[PDB]
Amino acid sequence: SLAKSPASTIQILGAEKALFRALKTKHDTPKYGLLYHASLVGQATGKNKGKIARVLAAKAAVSLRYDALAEDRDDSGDIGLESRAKVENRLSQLEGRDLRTT
Amino acid sequence: AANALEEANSIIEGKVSSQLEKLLEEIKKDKKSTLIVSETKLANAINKLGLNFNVVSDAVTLDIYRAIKEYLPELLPGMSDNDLSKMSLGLAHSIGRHKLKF
Amino acid sequence: EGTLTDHERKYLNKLIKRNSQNLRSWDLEEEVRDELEDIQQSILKDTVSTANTDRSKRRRFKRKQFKE
Amino acid sequence: RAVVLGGDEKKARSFIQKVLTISKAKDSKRKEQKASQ
Amino acid sequence: FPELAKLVPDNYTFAKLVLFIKDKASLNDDSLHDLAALLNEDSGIAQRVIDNARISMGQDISETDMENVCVFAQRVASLADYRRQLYDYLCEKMHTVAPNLSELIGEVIGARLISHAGSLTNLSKQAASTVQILGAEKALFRKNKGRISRYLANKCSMASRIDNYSEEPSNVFGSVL
Amino acid sequence: TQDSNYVRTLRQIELKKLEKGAKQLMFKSSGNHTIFVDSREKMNEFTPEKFFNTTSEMVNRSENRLTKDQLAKESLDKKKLKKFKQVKQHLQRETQLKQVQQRMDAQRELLKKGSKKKWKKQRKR
Amino acid sequence: GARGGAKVVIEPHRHAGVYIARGKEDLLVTKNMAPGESVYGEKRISVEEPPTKVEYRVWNPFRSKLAAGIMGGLDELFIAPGKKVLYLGAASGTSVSHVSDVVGPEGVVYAVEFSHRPGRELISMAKKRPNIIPIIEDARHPQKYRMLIGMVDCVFADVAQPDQARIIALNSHMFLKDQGGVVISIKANCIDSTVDAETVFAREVQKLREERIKPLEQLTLEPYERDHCIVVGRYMRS
RNA sequence: GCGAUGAUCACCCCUUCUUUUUUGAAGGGGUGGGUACAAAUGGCAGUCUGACAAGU
Repeated sequence: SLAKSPASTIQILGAEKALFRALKTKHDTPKYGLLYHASLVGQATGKNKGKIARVLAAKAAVSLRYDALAEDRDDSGDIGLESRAKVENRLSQLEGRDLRTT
Repeated sequence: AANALEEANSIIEGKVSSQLEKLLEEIKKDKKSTLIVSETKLANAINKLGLNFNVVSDAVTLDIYRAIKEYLPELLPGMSDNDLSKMSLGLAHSIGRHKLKF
Repeated sequence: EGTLTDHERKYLNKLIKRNSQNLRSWDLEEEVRDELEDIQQSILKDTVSTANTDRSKRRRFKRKQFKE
Repeated sequence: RAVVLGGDEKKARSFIQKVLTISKAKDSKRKEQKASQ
Repeated sequence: FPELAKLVPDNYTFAKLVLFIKDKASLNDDSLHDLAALLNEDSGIAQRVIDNARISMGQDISETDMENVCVFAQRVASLADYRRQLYDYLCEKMHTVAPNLSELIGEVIGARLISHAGSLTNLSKQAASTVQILGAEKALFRKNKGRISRYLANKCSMASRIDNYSEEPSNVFGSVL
Repeated sequence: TQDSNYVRTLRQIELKKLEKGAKQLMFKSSGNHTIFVDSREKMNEFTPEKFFNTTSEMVNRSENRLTKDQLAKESLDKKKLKKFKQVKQHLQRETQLKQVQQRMDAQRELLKKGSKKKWKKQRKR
Repeated sequence: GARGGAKVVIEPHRHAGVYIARGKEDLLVTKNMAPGESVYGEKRISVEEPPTKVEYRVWNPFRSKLAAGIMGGLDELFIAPGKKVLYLGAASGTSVSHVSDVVGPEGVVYAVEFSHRPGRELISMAKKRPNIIPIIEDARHPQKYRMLIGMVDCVFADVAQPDQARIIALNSHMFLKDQGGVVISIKANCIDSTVDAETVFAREVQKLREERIKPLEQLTLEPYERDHCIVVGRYMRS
């Protein structure tokens, strides 16, 4: 049931009370949900937390769908590891960006 | 049940199990006896064993197997119909788990 | 054993009338069915849809036929 | 802004307007008498 | 092995037998006697569990899972033992603290009456009418039925005073009361 | 006065509410029924009463044709018309919300950054 | 509509093991073998009988083709309490569970299904129903699961395959009783989509006759389904 | 052989015949409510957007 969900839902999976309140009242919607307590999100700072949640949720669906729907999956997590590296690279270049002009 | 599943899988695959080897070898004393087998694959497998049995698997035999399966509980003293059904239920789940690669 | 005398085959016929009479109350009057059925087709046609499958059936029939 | 509301929320919204008109009527009547005196 | 849960409805007995029958595959005649010793064979569950275990639709779970079923069952088993110990402690403590009240109605019922009041001091201060409605929500004291409940409430009010305002209360007055 | 997110949520409520309401309803069968008979003389003597073993009134009722051997409210039905109409009213609301959302979708599409000759054929980098 | 707090009156159908809930709305209904839970989210109706609570489950004709058969006025349904049934094409417990309700504790249902993903769902439902015997195997080879199935009273098939009449014949010859039931759900498109549905149904009837199955009646499943019909026949070995 | 150490104080399941005659004869259960615990794949209840961003 989690594998059949788009990465957008996985991003805001645990914030339904805030989500539907915001949708019905013309207000900004949550951007972390239950993934807020993931280690990679904590490593991010400022608005980068919202961006990493979008990236990490997208990679979570890729790794999760492989876990659920793979017939001959190896119990190694190799798809998860390579997905993690992509997010770490995305965090590094996203963090290295400096908003203040030098 | 573990033995039953192994015996069940051999029947499905058309292979002769060791339990069936011993049972046939007991009757081997009877020279030139015809063996009626429900499935042709099992009939061919029994033939290769070199047992002195003329193995037959014909559409006409399906009537014999059909009558026996109707009156199987009465044919086998000591086992009631409920027991056979409840044995079938347990074995079925064990096979289904193996087929589904549980 | 089919030993019904005249009296049993009349008491039963009343029971048929009695039970059949009662079910009519559940079955309801004809007048509301006229409006109810009209609503049903409206609620059906959209939900089932299947306007398209009528078209696809006609298309598949048309394509195969030799054209001259 | 236009909105779509459930039955219970309509009843809640209907009730509060009824109260507010009664309060406005009771307050104005209270004002008029004290103005007269 | 879903079948066992139906066989032994008594949950405490169910846990103990689960500790013995960790794996339904293991079925020996000596083991049958050992589980036959568990509770009694009058219900016949000793023969049923062997018959059901040989043939059932239960799916075998991992060794780590089985480790938690037993370990979690040990936690349940210990709590039952401690609950019995704490119950016996309650009865002994009720006698020394409130011998008159415990004798009149009982240790458990009297202790609940004390808790609803908030303390034994509170209970002794209340009037008889308030004491009756203090236990009118769990039916502690329960037209002729109402008369006894009111009558017992008045005596319970008196017994609580002898307990509260005596340095070393006796049970002599609770007995006659 | 409303945004796209608000209208989308309302329609999604109605769609699920419509699905539940429809499942609650019953719809009378309109399928064709044919009986296979062995011989022409059996075909001619066939009548619905004998084949089904019925009275006439049960023959008309396909949904609960009780056998004869087995046989041996205006306010209430106004609620029925109310029930079927509510499911119809959820339908009318759902399509009315669909029309609004499409217009909001079109406006946002027109605001999108594109060639917009009608869209010219241009791959987006 | 027929909301949670709504009250209904339960009365019996012609078919044994099938019931209707009166009220405003008439709902096709079966008793729950495993009360307190729904297998696919269907509504349940509660009645207090001396007091023990017997539960009911709603049978949705739009989700089950057999239910659409009952709505259409099916004359004879061999599926009845205390009978063995072989359910071919048992994708999941959506309709088998309702069949399991009709047969009751005494009867059994042999649910045959091939694809693995719906198969695991079927096993999860079978655990709640002791009278369902699931078989994860291809119906094209009844010899494979011959051991698990005894002689059955009726054979119901929902397999949407072009060669379903062959599958029905092999299973019926090996497992169906003489004078037993055969109920076939036929989808015109799977067999032959270019021709009209009426022609397809006539062809399937001819095939069953060749396989010694006497057709008794036929019924289209409109409005619950399109280009579908249910054929009920009796198996004449003689 | 009493009592201030306390008496007393929701709903439903005339007719016929006759007369020594002003005379005689016959016709416990179900609802509802209150308190505490447990379960529901029962309800509210509907799962955000969608192609650019960053540097020279």
